[PDB]
Amino acid sequence: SGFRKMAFPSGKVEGCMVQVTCGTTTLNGLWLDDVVYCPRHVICTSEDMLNPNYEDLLIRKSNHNFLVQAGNVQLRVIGHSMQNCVLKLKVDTANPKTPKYKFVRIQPGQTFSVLACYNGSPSGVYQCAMRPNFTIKGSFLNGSCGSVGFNIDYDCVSFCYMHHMELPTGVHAGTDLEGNFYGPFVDRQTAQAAGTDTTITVNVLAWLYAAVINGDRWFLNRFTTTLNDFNLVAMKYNYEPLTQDHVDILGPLSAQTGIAVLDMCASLKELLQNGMNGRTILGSALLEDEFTPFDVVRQCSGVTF
Amino acid sequence: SGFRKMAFPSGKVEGCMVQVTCGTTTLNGLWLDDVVYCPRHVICTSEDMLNPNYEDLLIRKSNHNFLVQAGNVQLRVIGHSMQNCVLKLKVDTANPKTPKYKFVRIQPGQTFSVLACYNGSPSGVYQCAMRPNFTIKGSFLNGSCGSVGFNIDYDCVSFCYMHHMELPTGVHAGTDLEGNFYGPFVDRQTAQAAGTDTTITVNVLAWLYAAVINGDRWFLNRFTTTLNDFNLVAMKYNYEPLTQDHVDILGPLSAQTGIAVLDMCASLKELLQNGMNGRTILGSALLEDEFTPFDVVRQC
Ligand SMILES: CC(C)Oc1ccc(N(C(=O)c2c[nH]cn2)[C@@H](C(=O)NCCc2cccc(F)c2)c2cccnc2)cc1
Ligand SMILES: [Cl-]
Ligand SMILES: [Cl-]
Repeated sequence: SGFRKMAFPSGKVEGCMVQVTCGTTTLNGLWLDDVVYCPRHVICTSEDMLNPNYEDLLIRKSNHNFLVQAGNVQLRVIGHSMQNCVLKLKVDTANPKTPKYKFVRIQPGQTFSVLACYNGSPSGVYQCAMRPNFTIKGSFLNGSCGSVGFNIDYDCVSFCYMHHMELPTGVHAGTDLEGNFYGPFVDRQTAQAAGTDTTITVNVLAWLYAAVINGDRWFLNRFTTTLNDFNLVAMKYNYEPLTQDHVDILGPLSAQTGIAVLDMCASLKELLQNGMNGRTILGSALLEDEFTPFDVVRQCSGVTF
Repeated sequence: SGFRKMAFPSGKVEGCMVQVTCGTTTLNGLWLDDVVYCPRHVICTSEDMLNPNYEDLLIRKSNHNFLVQAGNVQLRVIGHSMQNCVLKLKVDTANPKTPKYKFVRIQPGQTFSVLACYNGSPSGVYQCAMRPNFTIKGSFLNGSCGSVGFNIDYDCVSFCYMHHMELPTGVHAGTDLEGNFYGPFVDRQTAQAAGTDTTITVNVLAWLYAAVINGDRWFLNRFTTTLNDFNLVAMKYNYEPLTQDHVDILGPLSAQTGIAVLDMCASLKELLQNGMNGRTILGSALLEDEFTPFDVVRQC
């Protein structure tokens, strides 16, 4: 029993974190095979971050301008290229700790583990979700840039996020490992705002199933709803629309608990209109939306990596 | 900016997880140097469990009765001894991935990361606190026994918890790495109940300081309180007494934010009285108590 916000074991990713220094700027890099990936803004100065021409800033750099440190060992940079907003520093040594990996771009609602790093050194691991507004509500300080988001599927680390910046509201913006930003963000010091966020409905339902699996049934009721009437209620409370795909994904949890997906929607509908009434679900007074249906199954079945 | 429940990177602990099998029972072990530590209940039979005599059960075991597996490699057990409720299996190979480590016994309110494991294989990492009633509100399924709680301050892993069992209420009981159980619990299937749980007051105050450092001040008020009047109101909401030690520990956060501890104590009293009124503090509608003053400072 028990349900916690749980991250993947970060060991495979820790053995990839390196420190990248370019001038006075220090951030993190991800060393996979003979390449180090890091945010391209590492080459910006104070005047540059305001309106940077990265092609022009990069052309002025030599390989030796990039100090890459893996622990206490300086890695030799033998090449440098840019792919979208990520800088790829070709190094003389292939990382002997390179796990089986893939670069995957995730969709809003999907969760991943973040290995927060400072000066190429992992300091913490947390689980978070790609918000529908494409930001992550992370925990990052100065120097965390280059810290990565990942999942593990079997023996393979799927890298899905690289941290780049913090928006004025305290939320974070980043890219996939191919340098494409999630969301309508750009890598420059300019006025940028996160769009109004919405709740990840399929994830709330998955978390309600996790609460039932853990013995919390107070919120259940005899009622059901149509998928259409639920989306009409959900749109009112800034919830993401629930699709037939989401209903199908919740199938195994519905089968395990004996509560049809539309039966759990009527519970969620009642919780949105009436509230929790002083009660808690899994030790929370809010409807938690950062556990996917797969996260619930993984944690309630003990899949190992 | 931002404040999350944050676990330590589990890599140093992952390279220590091994599977320990004794008969039909399989659980996790912690391989440090040439020793594997695991719960001593691994030697219990189905007919035992209620009143096992571990000294008698262990004396009947040979080294080859303990199958220790590190990945796909069977480790050879060359010795076995018991220290309180932990079994120490001496092996013929020192773990090459042994980090700098220490065994530390923690006090209630202290937090740590748990690397949940099944069959010697890490499946997840989460943060949790040693509750005032000495249980942990973990996430553990069958075969999680032997999974450890740890902190990693400055490259050294301080091991503070080894999972032993789940109490009837769904909470968990375990020991330090010297086998001494936290709380009035025993490694027998006898009737055992966790004492009524209480909120870790110093941790709630530390989290209120974290919210102020992150720009959230709505809950603050013009009032202060005496330490005594605070504790009189706190005990009524099942909050742990706040000691002068706790007030001193909150000193650096009080200095950083400019809010005296007893001033923050008055915001807490008001919060307890009024609730949040539809508002949230650091994305939570409850008063969070699994962040210590030390966690707040490290994360901020
Ligand atoms: C007390 C000792 C002699 O017996 C134990 C027997 C089983 C376990 N458990 C194991 O899964 C396990 C043991 N070996 C491999 N796996 C689970 C447990 O705790 N069950 C309940 C046992 C109990 C039954 C009545 C009363 C009590 F006080 C305890 C478990 C479940 C969830 C999370 N963690 C663990 C632990 C100790
Ligand atoms: Cl047995
Ligand atoms: Cl009230």
